[PDB]
Amino acid sequence: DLIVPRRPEWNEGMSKFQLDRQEKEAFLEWRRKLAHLQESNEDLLLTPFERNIEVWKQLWRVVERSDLVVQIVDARNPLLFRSVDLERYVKESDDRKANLLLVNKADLLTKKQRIAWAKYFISKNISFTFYSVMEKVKILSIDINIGLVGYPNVGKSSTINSLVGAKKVSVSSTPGKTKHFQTIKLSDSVMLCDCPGLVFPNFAYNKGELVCNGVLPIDQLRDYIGPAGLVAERIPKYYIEAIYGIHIQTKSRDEGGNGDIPTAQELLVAYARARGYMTQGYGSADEPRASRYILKDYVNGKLLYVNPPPHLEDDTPYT
Amino acid sequence: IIEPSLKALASKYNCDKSVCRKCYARLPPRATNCRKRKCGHTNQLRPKKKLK
Amino acid sequence: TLLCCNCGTPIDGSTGLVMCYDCIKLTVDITQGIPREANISFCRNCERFLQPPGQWIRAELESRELLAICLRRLKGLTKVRLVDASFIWTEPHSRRIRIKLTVQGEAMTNTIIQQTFEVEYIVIAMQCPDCAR
Amino acid sequence: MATRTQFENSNEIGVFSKLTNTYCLVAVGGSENFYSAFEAELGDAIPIVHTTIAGTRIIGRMTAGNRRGLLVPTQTTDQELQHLRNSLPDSVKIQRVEERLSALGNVICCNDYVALVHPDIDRETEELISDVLGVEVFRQTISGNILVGSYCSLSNQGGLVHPQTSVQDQEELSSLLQVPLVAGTVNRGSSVVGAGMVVNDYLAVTGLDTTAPELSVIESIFRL
Amino acid sequence: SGNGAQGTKFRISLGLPVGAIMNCADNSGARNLYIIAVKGSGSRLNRLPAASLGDMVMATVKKGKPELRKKVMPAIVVRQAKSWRRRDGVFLYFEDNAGVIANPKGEMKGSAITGPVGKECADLWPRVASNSGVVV
RNA sequence: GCAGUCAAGCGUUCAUAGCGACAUUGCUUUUUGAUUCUUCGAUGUCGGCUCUUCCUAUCAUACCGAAGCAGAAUUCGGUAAGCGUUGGAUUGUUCACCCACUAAUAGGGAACGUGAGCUGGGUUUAGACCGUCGUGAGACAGGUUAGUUUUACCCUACUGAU
RNA sequence: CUCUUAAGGUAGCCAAAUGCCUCGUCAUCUAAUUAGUGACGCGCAUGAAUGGAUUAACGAGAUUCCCACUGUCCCUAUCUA
Ligand SMILES: [Zn+2]
Ligand SMILES: [Zn+2]
Ligand SMILES: [Zn+2]
Repeated sequence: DLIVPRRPEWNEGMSKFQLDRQEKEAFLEWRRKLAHLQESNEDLLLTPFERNIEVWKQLWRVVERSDLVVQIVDARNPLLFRSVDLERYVKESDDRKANLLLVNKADLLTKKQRIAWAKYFISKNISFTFYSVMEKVKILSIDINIGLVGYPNVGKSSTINSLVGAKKVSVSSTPGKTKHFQTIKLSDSVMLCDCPGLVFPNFAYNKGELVCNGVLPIDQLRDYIGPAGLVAERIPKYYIEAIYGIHIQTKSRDEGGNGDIPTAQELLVAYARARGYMTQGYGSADEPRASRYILKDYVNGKLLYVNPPPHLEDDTPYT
Repeated sequence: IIEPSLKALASKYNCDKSVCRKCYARLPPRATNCRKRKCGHTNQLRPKKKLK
Repeated sequence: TLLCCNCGTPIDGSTGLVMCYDCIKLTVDITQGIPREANISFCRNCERFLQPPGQWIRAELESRELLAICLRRLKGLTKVRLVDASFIWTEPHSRRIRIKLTVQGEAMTNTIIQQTFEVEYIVIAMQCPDCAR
Repeated sequence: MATRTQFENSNEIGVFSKLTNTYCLVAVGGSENFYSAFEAELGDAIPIVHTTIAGTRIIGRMTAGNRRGLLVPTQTTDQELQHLRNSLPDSVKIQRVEERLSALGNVICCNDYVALVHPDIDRETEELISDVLGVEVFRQTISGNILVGSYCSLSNQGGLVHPQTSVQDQEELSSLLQVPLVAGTVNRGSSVVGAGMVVNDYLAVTGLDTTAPELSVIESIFRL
Repeated sequence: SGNGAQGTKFRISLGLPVGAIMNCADNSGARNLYIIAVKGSGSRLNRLPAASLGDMVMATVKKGKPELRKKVMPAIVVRQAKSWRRRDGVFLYFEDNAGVIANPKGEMKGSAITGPVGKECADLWPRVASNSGVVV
């Protein structure tokens, strides 16, 4: 119901140590609000958030002076990327405001399925754009500070190139790099405030997650089985067979233990055997190593998949 | 069932004694001077523990 | 169609199960052998805490390597398939850290049960010896 | 009555002993109180015979007997067979079987008037069993556990199975046998119910660890 | 040694030492067991401990049901290939070394034993005899 | 490194069951150091493997005593060194850390035992590569790789043999 | 804006044959790994023909893991010249 606190009452004063005390007290209340959710929503379904205070204290220096912000979000699943409490947040101070949020990274989708998402907004009165009322298919970059903000890794450090395009800040494979906020100035009328790294918590689709598609590092993951299972659920096997060129199984376990569309334990037992990566002590498939190379290809763009917006649909994406 | 007329007797030979703080040797309760030579015939004794 | 064999009354399932949920909650325990309160050391200047022998891990308060150190500490949690190790909120000025743990302990014969239990971590001030116009 | 004892320190009485309406069998490990679970419960009603077939003490899971016959594996010797023929009546027909399995009491769940047999038993023993015991057979399953005589105890008046038994299978075996039964564990949550006990019309025997809520269902289901 | 052993055994020819990788008969999903240790098994310099039939071992699965592997578990060996001697004279052997998963109290995890079983194990471990279908 | 003496206190009360500060007395040469007597017309120099023997400041085993010893389990102490004191991953390792069994997985010495007994992973010649330093030749107790391990037939000792 | 007389490590890469602290941290492999692999990088002291990065094939090159194999080992025995 709430995802961002309030940042009121600047008033152009003094007491450098106290204007951060008041922020600390807005944070103690925010932390208290986060804590009571665990007793409310069962007592196991937690949330992805930044425990550190300095990271949000950094985010609080880069919007009130930004005065106009845009919200990068990938076109893979905006549903868990849409920020819930920005509209309730930057409207009150009666100054330069009104983000008019966006969705982006819209080059990994077919054309008939882009109106399939454009029509999710013709009903509910929401702002948007398609940049990687019907007089619109797709227009490139042609379409006072400002700001850009993203979940983590949505292209905040790759759409710095929308202004000058020379890679003035490093783009990485890991999401955990951007921090200690950066600022970029050009054209002598407009300014930027490139944000630090973010996440944002959530309560729906909490533990049963396909959220690990762009949010978390793939390397230091001790589970390796949940997201791999939800990967194996989708993307029928008669495409992964033809792409990778390997004959895994025929699913002899036709009873009530596995069923069809095999889970992520019989799919990977013959793949590390085809690629020879074997354990340190016995010759057997190392699924905890083989899952990572497949998930990295899943995330980088070798395997594609997009999500139906509002409701129960069996197979919306057609590859 | 020990009938404490007799519990007194068993305690004369078991729990009415005095022990050296330096060799942990059963000595009589009236005596000083631990009879064993390795202690040096010392005088540091104590009663044996009977209550808690 | 069975009966509990301990409480008696309940007719439990046929998936493969054991004595009734109340008895396995009360009598059967699978979290024994852990100190509920765990002591750690800390300095206010160097700010480098340690496991009792160890180089300073250098992590900050309320961080992710606190899980690594707290699990590395000698308890029974390392032995039984941990999962869901989050950090429960605590007062900053109480100087104690609160973390819940879940272990997947096997019941009487090949029947798993979920467990909800908790460990509290108290920290004591130290001068951090190596450290000592 | 469920007279609880341990053989030596093991609560698995259907391993070491066997008991039916004409006799009882026991192993050689002493612990006279264990014998005092029948010598105290029986007068001179029926005998108790002390044997070690094949050098084994595990009478119950090797042998398979009834009121009018005892089935005994191939490995057993004439001298462990001779005392077994003498110190029993002439009623019971003893017969060394010459089949492939050996643990007959882990494949057979026999009472006086029905039986159940492991699926892949020899089709010659399929008829030897009815010629020596006079009983019918139905060689299907228990709950998928091919080992039927270890996961099901039987009297003529009652039955018992493990707790994984599907309620469909329970009523199935009921429709087979015209006996009740319950998904009742034994010896404080054991699944080897055929071995954790040995039952008769008026006598039940478990382990010392076997608990009163198990005695409760046992005396219910077996006595009547 | 007597961690679940009902009786007490004779010495049998110590077949398979540690490092051995013997089949698993039980219906617990496993396929092989890597022996890492033996209960009993006194010490001598450079001697690695060994396991006979009926002995308990402590073991490590290499193939089957990742729920099981990457952890030690007790086990019970029930067939071995080393010709061993019975007091009745004859030297017998099996065609494969094979074992069972078990708990420290001598009980089992599985419901059956896919194959023949040795009398020198089954007399001793009684919970194995109730789950065995064949003995020698 | 080990031990002892006072004993302010801890020890629910209870200095000393156990521990025990402020001070103070010593032992040891399995640490490191100081020194520089011997050896520079050479005493073959890390570790491991193998093998024997010895010491006790005993980890276990035997008989005993004492406890804040009900039992069970533990700790303190004594006579005692007769008997035993492991398999393995990583590391060249000494050292260390973990898995595991076990009654126990105690410490140590014998030219920091043992290279005409082995090995030669390391270090310590020469070839070569990187980093930093230096103008440079070249340096590094920094990292990496490759790199000849000789002889006993004598005397004694020992094992056996006339 | 400046300071040192010039500039102020761009692209790229990494505890790498270059990283003292260091058995760095996280994940993985293992029952257990100072090893190995991937990733992180204020990097004692990486870095662009004092060439950087990637690279199919090749290698009596250095290294780790696996299948097979076996007296390498458990633990020794025997045979021939
Ligand atoms: Zn004295
Ligand atoms: Zn109950
Ligand atoms: Zn400090």
